[PDB]
Amino acid sequence: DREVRLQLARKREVRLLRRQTEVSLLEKYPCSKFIIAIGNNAVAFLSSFVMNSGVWEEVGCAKLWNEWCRAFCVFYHLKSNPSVFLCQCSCYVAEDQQYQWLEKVFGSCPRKNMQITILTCRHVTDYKTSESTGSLPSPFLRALKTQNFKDSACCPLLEQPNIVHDLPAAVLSYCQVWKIPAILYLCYTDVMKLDLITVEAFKPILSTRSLKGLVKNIPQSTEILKKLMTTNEIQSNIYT
Amino acid sequence: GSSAGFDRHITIFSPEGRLYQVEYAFKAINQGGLTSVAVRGKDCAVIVTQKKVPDKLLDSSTVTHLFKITENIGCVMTGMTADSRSQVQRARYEAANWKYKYGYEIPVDMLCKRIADISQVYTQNAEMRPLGCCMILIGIDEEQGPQVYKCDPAGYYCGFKATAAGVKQTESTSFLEKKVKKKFDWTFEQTVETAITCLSTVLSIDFKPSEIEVGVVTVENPKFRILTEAEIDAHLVALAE
Amino acid sequence: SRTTIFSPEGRLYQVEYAMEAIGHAGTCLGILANDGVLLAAERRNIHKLLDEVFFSEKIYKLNEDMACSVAGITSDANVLTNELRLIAQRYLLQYQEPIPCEQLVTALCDIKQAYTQFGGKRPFGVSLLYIGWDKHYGFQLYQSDPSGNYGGWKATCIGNNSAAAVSMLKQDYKEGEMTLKSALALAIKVLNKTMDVSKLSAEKVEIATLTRENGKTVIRVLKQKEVEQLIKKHEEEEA
Amino acid sequence: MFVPCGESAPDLAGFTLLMPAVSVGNVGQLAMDLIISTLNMSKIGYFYTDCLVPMVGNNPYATTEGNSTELSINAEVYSLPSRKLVALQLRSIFIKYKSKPFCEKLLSWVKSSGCARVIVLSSSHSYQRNDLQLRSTPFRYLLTPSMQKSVQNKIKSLNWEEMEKSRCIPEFCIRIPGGGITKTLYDESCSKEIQMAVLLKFVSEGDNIPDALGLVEYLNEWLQILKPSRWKIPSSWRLLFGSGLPPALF
Amino acid sequence: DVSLHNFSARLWEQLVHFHVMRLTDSLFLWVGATPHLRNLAVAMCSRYDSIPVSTSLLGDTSDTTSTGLAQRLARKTNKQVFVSYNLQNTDSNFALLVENRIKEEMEAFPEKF
Amino acid sequence: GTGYDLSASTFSPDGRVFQVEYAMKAVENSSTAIGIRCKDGVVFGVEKLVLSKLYEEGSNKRLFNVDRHVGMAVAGLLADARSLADIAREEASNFRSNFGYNIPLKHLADRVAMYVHAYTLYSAVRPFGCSFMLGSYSVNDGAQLYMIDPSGVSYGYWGCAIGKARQAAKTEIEKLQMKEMTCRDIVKEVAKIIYIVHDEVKDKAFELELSWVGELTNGRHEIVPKDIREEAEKYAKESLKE
Amino acid sequence: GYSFSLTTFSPSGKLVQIEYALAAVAGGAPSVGIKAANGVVLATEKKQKSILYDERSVHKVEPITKHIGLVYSGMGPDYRVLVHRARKLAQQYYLVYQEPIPTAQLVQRVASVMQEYTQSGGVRPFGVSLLICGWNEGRPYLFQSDPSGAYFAWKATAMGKNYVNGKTFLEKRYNEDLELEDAIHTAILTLKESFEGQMTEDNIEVGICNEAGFRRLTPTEVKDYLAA
Amino acid sequence: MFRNQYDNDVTVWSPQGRIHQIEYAMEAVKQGSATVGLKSKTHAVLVALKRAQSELAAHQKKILHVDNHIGISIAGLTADARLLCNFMRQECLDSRFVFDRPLPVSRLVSLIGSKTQIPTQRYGRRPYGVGLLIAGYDDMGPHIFQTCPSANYFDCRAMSIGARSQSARTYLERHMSEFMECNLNELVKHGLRALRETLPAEQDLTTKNVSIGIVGKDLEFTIYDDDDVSPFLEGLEER
Amino acid sequence: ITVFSPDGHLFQVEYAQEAVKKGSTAVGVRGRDIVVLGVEKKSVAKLQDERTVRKICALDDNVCMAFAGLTADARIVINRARVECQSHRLTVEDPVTVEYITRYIASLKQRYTQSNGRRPFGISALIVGFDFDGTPRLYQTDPSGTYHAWKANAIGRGAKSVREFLEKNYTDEAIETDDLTIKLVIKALLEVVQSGGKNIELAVMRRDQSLKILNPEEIEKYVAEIEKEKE
Repeated sequence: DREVRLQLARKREVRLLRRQTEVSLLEKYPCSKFIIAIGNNAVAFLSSFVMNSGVWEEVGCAKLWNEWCRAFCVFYHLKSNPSVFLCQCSCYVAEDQQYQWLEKVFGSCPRKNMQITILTCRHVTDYKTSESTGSLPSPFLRALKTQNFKDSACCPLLEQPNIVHDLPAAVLSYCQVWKIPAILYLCYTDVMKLDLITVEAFKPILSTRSLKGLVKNIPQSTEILKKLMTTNEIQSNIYT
Repeated sequence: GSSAGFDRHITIFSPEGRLYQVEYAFKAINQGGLTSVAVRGKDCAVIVTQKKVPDKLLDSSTVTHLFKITENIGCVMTGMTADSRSQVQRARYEAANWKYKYGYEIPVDMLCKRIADISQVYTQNAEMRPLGCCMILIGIDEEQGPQVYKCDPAGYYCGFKATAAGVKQTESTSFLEKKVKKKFDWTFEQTVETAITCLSTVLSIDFKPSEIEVGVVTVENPKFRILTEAEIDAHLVALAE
Repeated sequence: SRTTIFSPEGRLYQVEYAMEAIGHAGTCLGILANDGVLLAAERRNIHKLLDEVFFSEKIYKLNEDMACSVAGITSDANVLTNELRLIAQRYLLQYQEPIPCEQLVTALCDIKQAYTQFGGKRPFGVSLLYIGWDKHYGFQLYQSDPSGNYGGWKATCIGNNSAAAVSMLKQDYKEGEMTLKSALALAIKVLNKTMDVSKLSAEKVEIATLTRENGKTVIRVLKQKEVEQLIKKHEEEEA
Repeated sequence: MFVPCGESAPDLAGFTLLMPAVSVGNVGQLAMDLIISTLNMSKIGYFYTDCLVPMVGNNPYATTEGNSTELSINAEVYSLPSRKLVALQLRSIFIKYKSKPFCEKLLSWVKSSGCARVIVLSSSHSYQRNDLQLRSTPFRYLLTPSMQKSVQNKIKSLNWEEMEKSRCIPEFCIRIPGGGITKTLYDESCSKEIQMAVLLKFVSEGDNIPDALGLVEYLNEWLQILKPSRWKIPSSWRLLFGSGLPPALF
Repeated sequence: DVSLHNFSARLWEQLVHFHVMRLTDSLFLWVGATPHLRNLAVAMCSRYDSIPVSTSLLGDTSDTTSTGLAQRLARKTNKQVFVSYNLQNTDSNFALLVENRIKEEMEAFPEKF
Repeated sequence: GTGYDLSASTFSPDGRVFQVEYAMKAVENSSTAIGIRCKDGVVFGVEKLVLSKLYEEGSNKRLFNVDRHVGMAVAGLLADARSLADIAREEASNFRSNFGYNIPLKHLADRVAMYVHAYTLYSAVRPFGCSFMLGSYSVNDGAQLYMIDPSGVSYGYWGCAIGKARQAAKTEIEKLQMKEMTCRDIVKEVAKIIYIVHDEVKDKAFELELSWVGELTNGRHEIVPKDIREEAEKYAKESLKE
Repeated sequence: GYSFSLTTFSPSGKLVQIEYALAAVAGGAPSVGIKAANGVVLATEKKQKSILYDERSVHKVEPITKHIGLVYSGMGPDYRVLVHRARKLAQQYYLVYQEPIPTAQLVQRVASVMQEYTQSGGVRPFGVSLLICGWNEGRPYLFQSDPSGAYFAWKATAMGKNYVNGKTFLEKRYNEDLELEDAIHTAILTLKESFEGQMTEDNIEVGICNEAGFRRLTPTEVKDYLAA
Repeated sequence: MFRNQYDNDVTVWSPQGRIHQIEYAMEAVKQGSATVGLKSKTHAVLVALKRAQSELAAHQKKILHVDNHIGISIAGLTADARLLCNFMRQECLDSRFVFDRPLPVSRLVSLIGSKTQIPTQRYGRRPYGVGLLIAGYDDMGPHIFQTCPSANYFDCRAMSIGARSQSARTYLERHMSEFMECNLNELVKHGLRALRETLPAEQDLTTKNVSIGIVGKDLEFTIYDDDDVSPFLEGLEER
Repeated sequence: ITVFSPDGHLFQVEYAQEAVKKGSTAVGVRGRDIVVLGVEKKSVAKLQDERTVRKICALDDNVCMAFAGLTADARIVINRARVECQSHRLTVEDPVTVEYITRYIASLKQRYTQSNGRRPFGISALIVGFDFDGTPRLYQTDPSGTYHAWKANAIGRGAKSVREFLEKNYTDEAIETDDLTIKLVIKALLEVVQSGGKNIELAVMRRDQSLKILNPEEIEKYVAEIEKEKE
């Protein structure tokens, strides 16, 4: 009964496993630009563009488990200057484990200097709009800045009635509460699978200061790399 | 569905042993907005109801509440028009079945009994809802003469001599009982005037030949007839004098 | 709604609800004896104006060889005992040999479990004790559960349970070295123990003795002076 | 877990909190947001707890363009120091087995800060009592013994209907199935003897805007919030039931 | 040719009826007091499985009565056996009696299965 | 009426079934359709809101022909409209075959009303989301126009509208006097009303879909000739302008 | 429709549906029956609320195959349905066994119908309680079929309003055996004890049963008994 | 917020007069792969985009053959697609078998709509979640019919449905006049250009991910596989 | 019941698995010329005969089975299996094969777990016996309906622990003769429950014999010598 529930709680809870091989990541090394990539498309765009020049040494991975997705939560740092950090999180973090993930990443001793740039993709249906969802552009994107970000967003902000939940919202709430500059980019795309249109829509972000100097241009190298991950796991027979 | 609530599920009894869906069906009958009366005289049975026509584009002729099930049996309807028409059609089917099987005309008592059985079916099975309408049957019986029977969605079919149904049902019933206690001859003109004046005084409005519709069945002519506006106007003049 | 849905821990529901309903449904008792398996019940309320046209209340006769007592819902108990009689007569029509007790209780528990398995019906929440001599084995007593499986409880009590007293009275005589008189004495003692309100008073409890005399199962119900002396034995027990 | 918006950590000494509850639909939260918008209660802090699923969005009460571009976390608190009025605002669904920690944390917060009276707007199920809800008014109240006797006599003069005291396992313990959080929160407050009152309403799932209006009118009648067109609805009360008509459907 | 040997037997007490359609080897058997085609299963000897392969054509899948009877009859005879057991509950012992009932007829009338 | 608006077999405390009302208001969601019962015959007019140029002219047609004599103008969900059109076709054909002569409009009207009411009765099936105007003219029966509200009412109208602009359309129609004139002018009048009720700001564009049945077309429901439709549209545009 | 059972066991184990049905039965006109030595009577109150109501149309008593007779307290459409079902059962039994249906089996059949209607989904328990009559073997019968399906043999019992007071009155009045022509007097006095006014000839109905069977008698016949 | 209460079933009306389940079905078509349908005065070309994955894993046969003059392409659930294709084949075959006449496309679409309307009305069902682009050639001439997951259908000059089909719709709307007065090769090239604009900038029309079905004045509906699409790909400009 | 979990687990079958886990430990060994079953017992039976609580039964003479979980569904499945065995013996007139009845039970469980109108059986039938040619058998079905042949299986309370212990212990040297198989089964049961004695419900079936419910006196003496061997 209670013991079984306790065993499940451990199974669901996030466990931080170091990649270099109970101290939190930011507690171990401070960061200056921690980039969060949520979802397959976000991490794909990160790998294509940002993780093109530099060592990007693996520092940690927040392995976890949930009924939906067990993928990976590997964290990276440039290793040319460890000041800048990164995170490619593809595994879905459940609601009961998002705050555990936040504790593992930051804990209780933040630096209050990181420009937390969050990369995530949502579905068009989530976008609360006056008109029908079919009229919206397929890959359009939105941004959610915090109080002390002060850096102009490259895209229009979200409308009032629209909201965001789950892990990106968790990190943004943590940043807002502790006064950490940040911005949450929403790439509202009709296709949630790996499609290069979604990353093409993610492109405008590398132009702005957020994640600006990390990419060493080279569109040809990135564009060729984008075609690499276009090949993915075989889909089912549900849709044709 | 699994509607646990007593107020939104017919089958489940209320904690005080009441069927809230039946009460809400009665409230629907009230929501119909109209009122109807029926009086059993010593020579005939009457049914008087108001015909309020929204606007003028609607054809006044089409909108009606006086229906005939069997050529001798009349009816007046109160409640939602769709439910009223459905119950009228079911009563017509029952009358046809009775005529085909038994071979003679369906008595009013038995017709109301059958309709009450159907209402019991509706109010017992959770699948469907009680029909939001009250039907009053009138007709001439070879043994009891004029007969007035009111069937209701609950499944209550007791016969009446003078009865009413609608939004003003309570006041109409009070006035009708007051008239009944006098116990006069109850002639054709007398009973028709009683019904029409009951409706007029409960609604506190003056009646016009086109504002109301009247149907009557009499011993002399067992066939049910809906009085034309000319006869209603003549009766209104009779009340005036 | 979810009348046939497994619980997360495997505790099928509505059958614990049947269990509780049985628990707060009186106190039916039955003890097996070598001379003849015994049964007992709790005649709730005086019921002065009630007429005992039926054989007895909560003690329904199953043909000539078996009798049963119930401690659950009265309507469900009535329906299930009617089905019991129907099945027993069915087997009698099939073969001259009357239905063995085990087979009939198995059939009834199969009906109960089928209700517990196929949706569309609330489980039959009645717990039954069957007495009766059988050509196979001998005198037998079975404890039925409204959720299914029966038992071979030689001594049992449903409703207010309190099986400690019945065990202390049954194992007292080696559980097999008893007599009928000892069976009535122990049954009265345990009923008095369970009957916290005052004590068993004649018409407050109804018992039936099922013994085979001269090769014939006599199902005799004790009442009036028969129960009057039983509580007199309770007075004897008090001393 | 109160985190000030700035750095002054404004003290809530001698204040009255206005918390909503996760009731049938969103009656309590809707009413709380409605009164917040009407009274123009400025944000003062951020109650960051680990009990609600995180969510973010722009300022629900946009008003000015500058105020429109803000951030609204799952748990934020606004206050109006003019009337010594503070008000928490719940806008999130709860995580499993986390509501009671919220109760304890907020009870400690109110006890330490000095917020005297906590008003808990909520709503219970429509059927509620044994047909008594259909016969009597939906509105009720449930005030802890620690509530100031002045407020108690004010309520008595208002001639309201007290909680039905629904029968529960021992025998008549107040049960509020619709609110859920309301029962445990009330018990925690009673243990802490913190002045608070639960203002609920027997309603059912669906559109609950009229229920919110009724509840805010109840609160106005008690504490004269506005004036015992009327309430300025938030800009958040938009696109709350649909996302446009698909042209092909019709 | 198809010999339509229709017969009835007072199985237990209820006068359960029977139907036969010989065809050539695809025997068809129906069982039930009431004239209803509730269930139906076809079974015939299979060279790939010791138990003749059978599938519940139509009716409740949680019956495993028509299919079992079809398998046993297909093992007894050769080729297909379209069993259509249509008893409501009949517990399970009664089904054994019917299996006995049909068995006796096959001995009495081997041609009129 | 929260809690009582999820099933068509549940009565609200007030005493109304909310599913039927939601069906009527979903009918309101669609564009307005107008029918007129003049002395000569019955004239229909529907604001066929064009969605995209890709759809070929005539697609998503709203004016169905149940039979040679009986037509139909619909609103609300078009799928339910087509299903009801098929049902009415079947009923009319059945009567024409069994009895041998064309169905009186009243019989079709009350039969389809009974069918839709039956659908509204039960919790499993949902009420039809479409309201239609069964209109027809016969040399003996006369010009008849019946609207079938999803509730199941069969009311004979001299003129009525159904859709988003139903109220304004009804006001304009009652300003018009629909008695003792040829349909030749009724087509122009109904086009005029459709033009007034149309909202260009909200509805980007629309197509005039006019059909009529009467002595001019020998009691047959046929789409108005292109020339007459063009003349009516020109008159409506001239009236709307200034 | 709604095949899944709607009467569901409560966590504690009580069937609230049957309890509400019993409450509805209690909220009904008193109906008292006596199992006297020479017959069984079923005097019930056919209360005309207004002069408009005509008792000559509807009756609260209904004989079954002569010997049997029934009354009710609550609802009444349910009573009519149950009367129809019981009459159909009596016809089937008589035509298939070539003998009138004995009382106990009719009670069992109606109780089984009640149990099915409270057990099967898609339907509600009948909100009525039936008092059987009968002259089986030449003795009275006073089985009281509760809405659940529990029928108990009685000698003096009321079921409608103030049924507890009526039961106490019968206990303090009813003789061990009594006799016909006095059971009606006792029942009328019980109704008086549990009436809201005065009784006319047609304000109450008597279901006296004898060798012939359960007879409704006539308003004039009962009126004679009221004067005595 | 409120729509969550009125979208669980298909038989519930929202307070906004909407049935969200039909909207979700209408989005199920978008969940499928993109397809393009356009016609000329003499031909009806049906161009479909096969999933750009390893065709070894699954041969995505979007374009299906219904009759000698009717063929359809799948956008959405495969089970509903198969059921609808089988139904259409039954009706066409029955027409040609009994009346010995080709079934008109419009009649077939009307039957499809009538069949697909029933699930929307009935409880416990769901609308057929697939969008068909019916390219047929009856007596009247070429016909491209759009069948939405709702029973509503549209007679369309040029259409494209599926994922990211808005670009194809824009292209088709920009060149309707050319489509009307084009021959076989030019019309096929126009459809292929629409599909390419559906595809991202980097991806191009390969033989692996393109399938086309053409029905014409004297041409039966023929599905051209990867090897048979190269002739149209050749001569088509990359830009 | 008919819905899958996000990971692809039917809830009803997992709940039935939990119910089985709460059941007694049905332990069997596939010995040559001898098949031994063993089920943990809750003792008790202070006023109840052991006849009615016999978890190990005999489906005909050449098959005997034990279960772990709820006993009502176990009783009904046992009744159905024995009825099928008798029907086969009647019509086909051959001894029913262990494979045949095991597949029948597995199919029944599959049928009951598929339809949503009925819940799955909350037991796991461990079936043993000898075929026509005398080959020892050992099978174990599941609520899902997956029948699997085993060398020496153990399912019930702490199924995994007893299973791995027996796998470590099970060897052809331990399967030789029949006393050794009895020792193996008793050792597994004692590993499950330390009390032993009455809790050890032991049943043995030989090649050409019927199911013999080994007497408690025989069970305890084997336990004593097993203890002696350990010392």
